[PDB]
Amino acid sequence: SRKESYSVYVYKVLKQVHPDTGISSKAMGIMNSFVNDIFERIAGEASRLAHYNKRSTITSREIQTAVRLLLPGELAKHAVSEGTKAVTKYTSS
Amino acid sequence: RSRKESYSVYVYKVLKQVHPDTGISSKAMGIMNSFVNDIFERIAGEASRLAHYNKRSTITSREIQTAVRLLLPGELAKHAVSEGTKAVTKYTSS
Amino acid sequence: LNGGITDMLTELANFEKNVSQAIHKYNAYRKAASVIAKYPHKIKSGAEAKKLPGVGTKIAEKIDEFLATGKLRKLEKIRQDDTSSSINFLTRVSGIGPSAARKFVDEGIKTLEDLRKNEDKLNHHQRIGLKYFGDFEKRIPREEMLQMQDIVLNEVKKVDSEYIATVCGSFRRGAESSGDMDVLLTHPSFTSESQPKLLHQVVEQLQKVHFITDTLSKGETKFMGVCQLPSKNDEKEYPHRRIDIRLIPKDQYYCGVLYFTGSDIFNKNMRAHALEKGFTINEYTIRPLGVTGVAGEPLPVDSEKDIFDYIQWKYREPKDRSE
Amino acid sequence: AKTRSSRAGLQFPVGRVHRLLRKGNYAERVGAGAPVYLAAVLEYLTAEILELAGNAARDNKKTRIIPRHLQLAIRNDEELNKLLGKVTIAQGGVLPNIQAVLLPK
Amino acid sequence: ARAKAKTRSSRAGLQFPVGRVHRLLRKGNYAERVGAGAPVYLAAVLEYLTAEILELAGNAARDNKKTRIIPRHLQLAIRNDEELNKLLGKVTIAQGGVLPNIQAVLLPKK
Amino acid sequence: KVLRDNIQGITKPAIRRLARRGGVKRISGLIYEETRGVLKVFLENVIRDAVTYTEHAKRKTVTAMDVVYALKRQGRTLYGFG
Amino acid sequence: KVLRDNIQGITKPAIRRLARRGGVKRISGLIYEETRGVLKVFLENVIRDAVTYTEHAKRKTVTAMDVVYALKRQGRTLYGFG
Amino acid sequence: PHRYRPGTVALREIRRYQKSTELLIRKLPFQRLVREIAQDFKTDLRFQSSAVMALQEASEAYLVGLFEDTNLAAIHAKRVTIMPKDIQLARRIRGER
Amino acid sequence: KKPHRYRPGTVALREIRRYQKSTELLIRKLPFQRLVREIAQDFKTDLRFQSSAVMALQEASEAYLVGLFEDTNLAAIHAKRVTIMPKDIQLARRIRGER
DNA sequence: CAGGCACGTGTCAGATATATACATCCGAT
DNA sequence: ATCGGATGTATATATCTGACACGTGCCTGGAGACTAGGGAGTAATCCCCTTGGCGGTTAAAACGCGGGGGACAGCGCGTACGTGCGTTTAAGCGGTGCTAGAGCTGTCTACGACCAATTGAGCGGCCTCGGCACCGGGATTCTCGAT
DNA sequence: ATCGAGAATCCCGGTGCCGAGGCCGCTCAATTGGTCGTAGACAGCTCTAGCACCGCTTAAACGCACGTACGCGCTGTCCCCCGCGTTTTAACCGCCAAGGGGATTACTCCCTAGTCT
Repeated sequence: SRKESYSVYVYKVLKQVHPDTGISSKAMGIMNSFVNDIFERIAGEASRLAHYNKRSTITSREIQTAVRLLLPGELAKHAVSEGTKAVTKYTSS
Repeated sequence: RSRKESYSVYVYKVLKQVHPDTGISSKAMGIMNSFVNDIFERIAGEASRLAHYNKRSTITSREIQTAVRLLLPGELAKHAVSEGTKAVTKYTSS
Repeated sequence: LNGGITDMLTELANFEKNVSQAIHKYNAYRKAASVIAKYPHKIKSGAEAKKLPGVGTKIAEKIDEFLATGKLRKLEKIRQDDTSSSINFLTRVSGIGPSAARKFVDEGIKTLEDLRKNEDKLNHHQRIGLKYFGDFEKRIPREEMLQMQDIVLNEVKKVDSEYIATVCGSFRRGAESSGDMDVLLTHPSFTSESQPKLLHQVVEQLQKVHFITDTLSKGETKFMGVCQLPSKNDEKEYPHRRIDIRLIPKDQYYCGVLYFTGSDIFNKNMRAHALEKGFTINEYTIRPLGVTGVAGEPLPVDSEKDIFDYIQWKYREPKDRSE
Repeated sequence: AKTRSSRAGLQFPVGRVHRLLRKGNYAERVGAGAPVYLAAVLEYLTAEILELAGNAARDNKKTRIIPRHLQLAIRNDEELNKLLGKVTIAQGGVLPNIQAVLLPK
Repeated sequence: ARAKAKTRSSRAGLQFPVGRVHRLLRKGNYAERVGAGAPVYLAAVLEYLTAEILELAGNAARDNKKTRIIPRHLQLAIRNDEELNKLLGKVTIAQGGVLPNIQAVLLPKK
Repeated sequence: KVLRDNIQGITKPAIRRLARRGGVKRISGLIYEETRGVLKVFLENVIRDAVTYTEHAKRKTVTAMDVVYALKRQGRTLYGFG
Repeated sequence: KVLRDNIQGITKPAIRRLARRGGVKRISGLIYEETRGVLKVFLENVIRDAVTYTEHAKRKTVTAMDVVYALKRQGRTLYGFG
Repeated sequence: PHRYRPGTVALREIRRYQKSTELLIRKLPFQRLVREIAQDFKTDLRFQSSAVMALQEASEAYLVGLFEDTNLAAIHAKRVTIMPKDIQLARRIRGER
Repeated sequence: KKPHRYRPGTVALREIRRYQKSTELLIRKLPFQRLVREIAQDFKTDLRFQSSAVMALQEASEAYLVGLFEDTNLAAIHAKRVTIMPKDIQLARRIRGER
């Protein structure tokens, strides 16, 4: 069937950073698994936050708090800053 | 008034069922409540994950039994599976 | 004295039956409608109606809104809903209920034109119900029902003189009209501990004289079909009526006649009287009740008067069995 | 019987576990056989924990379960210690254990 | 009506699919309703993490005189960094190997 | 009140009693500073998550449930508090 | 069939190579039985969970996805496959 | 002048503190330390008493486990006196470093 | 002398560098596959294994054993010793929480 | 959707835990 | 052998608990018999992927043996850490007083679920040549007994 | 305390190879445009408990005295594991069958929804 993968997006990001590098199939699969694992961790933590705070919706606040609570230190700071920038750009239309 | 939720009466009934002549303190009541909540959360989370894994959209006794088998170690898992199957059979037989 | 209040509540109960598929609301709503319809007063406030049993918070708030505004916003919305109205109109057809109407509306079948154009999607019972939609909804005058009772009794006696046939229900209670026929039959050779073709002979005989026009289902215990009185070669033909014939053992026949005679309130009162007199009465027979509630061997039944004497209660004519 | 718990012969509330299974958004549909099985499992686990605590409570001429008794019951058993190896209970203390090397000559 | 359709990721200036992330969030049974700002934030976070790890992997591959990232380079990039190592402490990379680390005592004393 | 030093409030006899409960016999003189350091780093690790949980709820009081949840997030599940 | 006495297939040079990748200088002669025992325990623990996973699905072939899931259950989180 | 041999009083207090369940840490200094550590993340915070108590119990459990592992390492090192290298080894093996 | 014999210890660091630089399996395929099949035979009879599942088990087992050996070496260095012993693995497993 | 009643919460007499005096009992110097 | 902490025993606080009183939101709620569809069980076949058997090559495992460097036991020492005692000081208990913010409730309103309708991005299939694996030899570098 | 000899490794170059990357033809999930029900953002209240302060009380903490035992360094014994050479051996690759497991259909058969007294 039509199995879904982040392969094209990982390749696009790779050409956005290192224009003259390649990537093998095993490395691409490892990147896909890493993306899936991080997504599962962040989504589960956000869902737990929503249930814990008696809320029924997960919003940018829940995702931002989950990112600040999972990612360590300066990585979390950069992720929060760039996520806020992306949300502002999207809501600016 | 905020009606708080606990399993105190059921734990007390279970204690009287197996140990008729003893009592239990409030701190132990809170510990039992936390333990029951934690085990329920663990089993329910494992069952929901298994349901998503097997592409299903319904949680029945099969997922709960498999989650009990995965979580609880050998002897406890076997006894819990036996108790659950007996309870399900008795419930459906009525 | 609640014609406006009761009528608007009637269609409300249907939606949880045919659309929402929730019996737990439909039964409550119809019980509330029945108890309000019997109350001989103008209803002014919902809190006043809360005194009557079976009326709760939701019914009170809704009747208050109906008295304030003359309608219900939920009811008005659900009236203009094409899907819900189509489902209700389909469920008006016999054999079509919640699942059938839901599926038909899902596949675009919403009107009787679609039912007539989609004969292949209907079984025998659904096709029979579609053919006689108008005829089945008509009421039966008592004189026509007397005529067809005489015809049925004549044919059943023609099959065998030992047969006993009783037309129970509102007709037996003496009501001027009824919506269907409940025919109860027994045979001396057929008891609880005793032929599968006894009903077949009667069905074939009634089909031979062209009284029964259609067959919905025919088994060894009960038969459901359509019958129609013949016209006298010059008048308009009588509308088709659905007739139900049930075969009962001899030791259960009189109890079945009592159960199917009615009314429902009368049957409930008789069951309560039996329970307080240490007996249990059902559709089949009557059992004595022990001190611990264990039912014993069923008592022999040979007449309705015997059943009344069992529970130490005076025999009541079916005309007096309103409640 | 009227309530669902008495029909299955359990002490834990089946309907309450059912309500939590809806509220806990574990799946959009939960079958009716899941809550009774989960209630039976929870009741059996609680019964084992309480029986082991009483077998440890009784010993010290005390007829009232204390968090110390719960800690002793969990740590002394092998199966329950593996089940709850990463759980610390308040006022639980530790098992009495002194290494043979530190013992006097 | 029916203006020129544009992907919401293009609106947010991201390479990762915000729509697919939104669909996965809705179908993952995390909450019964999902806000509009969650998918873009999550996609931005995922894009940042992938960009960081891919930059480190590319640097390691360039230091290894290769122009094609292999799992060994990913393992080197993950374990060499401090925050990424703690973020991914409990993960084993297939065909990743082990970073060269010899204890000072085991070195030839001479 | 801006507090300057309180890690010295975890006195030497307290560390000695904790070690005795742990099961040791003799304690060296350099155990105390290392124990204070590991206690401080563990307390910061728990408190950061607890304060984040409190801030997400738009509250200014750190309840016991936030601390319990933060401890559960690190695998150190705590019973008897909620 | 009936495979029996096969833990010996993990040869001593294989254990030596694994230890050298670990980074040890010299290896005692009694370590191989202990290493085989802990390997057998870990393999049994993972395989039991994998077999339980491949039984709920009502299937007779153990896929790599079930192995990855069983590893993730006890905190291994194997990347690569799947 | 009856002076006990060095170790016997330790073998006494070890049993005393293993059969007990008290806090063993003074509550006010621990509360002050918790407040000082928490004020570095967000100024002007207030704590529930149960929160401070739960923190104290969790910290006590962590430190008791750490000392158990430290004693194990020290006995493995053919000693009975724990030294900070034992604590560092236990923390590194446990995965905290 | 007549042969060129390396001193004991250099032939360790040589190929320590090799086996830390390279990323092969270091365990033979068929013996491990047979061991996995024999272990799984105890639980359920007549079970088929995909090749990818066996490879995943091999990778996970090798990573776990490498980590355990690293911890064992650390414990040995702590014990003022360069030879690892079974008691060192026992101590490492006890500290890690597996025993 | 609706009553029946099973829990939740609050009260108070009181079994049970705890602390405080004296008489044995066992490990050290 | 005798003297300080563990034991036991009797008694007197004291205290936290389990049986009632009452309020309040969950929850469990017509059965039966005659008709159909429909999942389940069996039976029967098509891919086909993993299993099993036979045979040939050879890299890897097994075995023997000579050391030599490390595991380990014993001795001596010195100073760091234990136990004990007098003195201080700060936790702890118990009040008093204040108010910041947790908790609850009413109210709209902006926001997300949901459904036709549309269409462009991503996935499956199919090339193809270039980074990379491998081989070969020469140059470079690491290690070891010898002087 | 280096030096020549022996061995391990690096570098450079040549050669073949198979999958990384690109292109084409789709499919169906992402996107638009609306409607509609309700979660919660936001004010307003109570009133709980968290905080601040003060005054005994005494038990824990601290500083010092002093003894001794254990961590550590040193020395000597011996033993067993490592490095290397020789001898199996089954790991691995190649081929075949092959056979039931997954994937469909064919038929039937009891379970159950509907449906209507």
